[PDB]
Amino acid sequence: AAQSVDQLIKARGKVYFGVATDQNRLTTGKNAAIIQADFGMVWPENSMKWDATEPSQGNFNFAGADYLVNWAQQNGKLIGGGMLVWHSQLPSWVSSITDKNTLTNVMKNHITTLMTRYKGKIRAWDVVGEAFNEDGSLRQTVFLNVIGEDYIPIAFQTARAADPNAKLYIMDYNLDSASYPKTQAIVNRVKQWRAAGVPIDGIGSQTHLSAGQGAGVLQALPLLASAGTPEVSILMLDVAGASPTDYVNVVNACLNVQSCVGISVFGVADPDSWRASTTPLLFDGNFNPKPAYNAIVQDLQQG
Amino acid sequence: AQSVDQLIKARGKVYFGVATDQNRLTTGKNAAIIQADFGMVWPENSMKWDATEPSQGNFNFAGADYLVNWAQQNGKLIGGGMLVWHSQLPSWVSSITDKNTLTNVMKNHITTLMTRYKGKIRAWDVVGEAFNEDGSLRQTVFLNVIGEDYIPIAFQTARAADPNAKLYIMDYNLDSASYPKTQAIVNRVKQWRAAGVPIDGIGSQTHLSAGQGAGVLQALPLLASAGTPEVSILMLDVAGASPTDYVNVVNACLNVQSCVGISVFGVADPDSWRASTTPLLFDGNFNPKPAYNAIVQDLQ
Ligand SMILES: O=[N+]([O-])c1ccc2[nH]nnc2c1
Ligand SMILES: O=[N+]([O-])c1ccc2[nH]nnc2c1
Repeated sequence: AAQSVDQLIKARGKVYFGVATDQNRLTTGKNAAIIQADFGMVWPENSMKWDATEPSQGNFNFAGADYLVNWAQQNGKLIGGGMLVWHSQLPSWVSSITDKNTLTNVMKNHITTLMTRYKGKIRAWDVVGEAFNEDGSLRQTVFLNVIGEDYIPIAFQTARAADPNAKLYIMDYNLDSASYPKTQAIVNRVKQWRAAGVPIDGIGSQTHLSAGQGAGVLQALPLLASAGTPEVSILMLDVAGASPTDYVNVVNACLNVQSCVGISVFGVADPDSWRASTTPLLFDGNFNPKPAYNAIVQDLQQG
Repeated sequence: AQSVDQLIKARGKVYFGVATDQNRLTTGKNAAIIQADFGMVWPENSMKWDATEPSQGNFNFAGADYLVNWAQQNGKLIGGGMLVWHSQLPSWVSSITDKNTLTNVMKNHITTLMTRYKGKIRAWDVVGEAFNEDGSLRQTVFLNVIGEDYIPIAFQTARAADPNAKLYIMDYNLDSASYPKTQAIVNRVKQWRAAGVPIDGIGSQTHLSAGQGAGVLQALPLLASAGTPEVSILMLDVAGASPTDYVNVVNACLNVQSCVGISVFGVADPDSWRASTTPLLFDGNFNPKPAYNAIVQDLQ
């Protein structure tokens, strides 16, 4: 009884506990069974990234994304998408563009095409990811360099037009400490963009922790919430060593922040992690729930 | 771990290979183990029809391109497939009822895939899983609509597109010499080749339950009696992964002159299509399992 973290988190008033996946996870291991039972939202591990979806200008690849969207619909799961504008996994045809009008239109087309395809089916998009340097200045990607800092407002405005139903998020990593310049900076810039009417509905904190860093998220998450977005989230969570303590502290940070809609982990089982040697996830290599999973369950159960 | 690929090459074979794809290469320890221990890679999913031509004339090559490029960069041989198969088949194909229309759809798919990687692919599986367990031909959309001759056409079309690729009809349940399916594919391939159909190979999609490794020692020589220049063991996995089934498996290949190699159907057990049986050669912690160490000792 009372072993789904998603079901338990919803009972506490949150939207979901989610997980990244894709077609070949769904067809292998025990991923599909675990997601069916335990998780309420799925995100494309890779199939919606720019290198996967638009490998040459205007030529899109949607087989993988479609597979995930369909599976999520068939299994009654919410679906997230992203990242629409991101410097990593970004084809060389984009990064070679030097003309402002041409990159603006290429960016807008990428956004619009993905969001239109899935219009009305996607809870939330990560519209812009990893836009910040560690010092809090904006990262000098092709977007910044060629379009300028208006590429962020343009990306969100384009997204809202493409699918007004989706929650639109900015996401970044190393927003885990409240004193860190990057944390402070994304709040200040998101406040300013929202004051200019940019439709930033959420800040997503891509939470990749080392052992003992869970505690600090209890202060960093409320600070992100202070930017005034309707939502914030913990995304792509993983924790080197998968201490119960670190995991429960992240969880509780979300519970404590009224605008935090949920938490997503960056895969199901350790061996399928990008950092497997750190065993950073909630299920082991035999697909058994780990102590951290059980400690989340106890944390979320109610009297 | 000592490399089963290098050891099998030392025994005169071409390769010991493995199925993989982009997201395996960027997670777990898969890239490192493939680099060290395997000499050929196959696309787990990225060259299947559903992945590559999800609507008519709309091709998706990013995933396949990634694999091909990784293989080149790391000095690995590459295989492709499956070009004609009833599983992971878009409904736009299976809904076709006209003979010419489907013949042309089948040809265009084959040609477009094989032409993009021309010269890079050691071997294609042109046809897979074409047989019923009783040895008759599986009543797929291609047999129902185009007829028997779909198999000859598929092989023929494959040769024109890349004359340097080894062409392999493939099937499963070819694991026992006494099984009707095994004798059946041998007879048909003999006749197709007599008529000049360019079938260079038969591959044995070898999905075994416990204890079935022993029978491969007679089934593979029977497959090789069809007279193809090559045969292979493909997509190998064995429920329970005991050393007996797999060594016994390593040795069927070694005993059959025309067998070019063996490929396993993934690296580590949790990434198997069947994982609770812990049936591959590396465990959920990416350790080499007793069956990997037994293969190494057998090949030394
Ligand atoms: O929470 N996630 O693990 C996760 C994974 C991939 C994504 N792409 N866009 N948002 C994403 C979220
Ligand atoms: O040996 N293989 O594991 C393997 C995997 C996928 C394939 N597709 N076509 N032939 C294939 C062989």
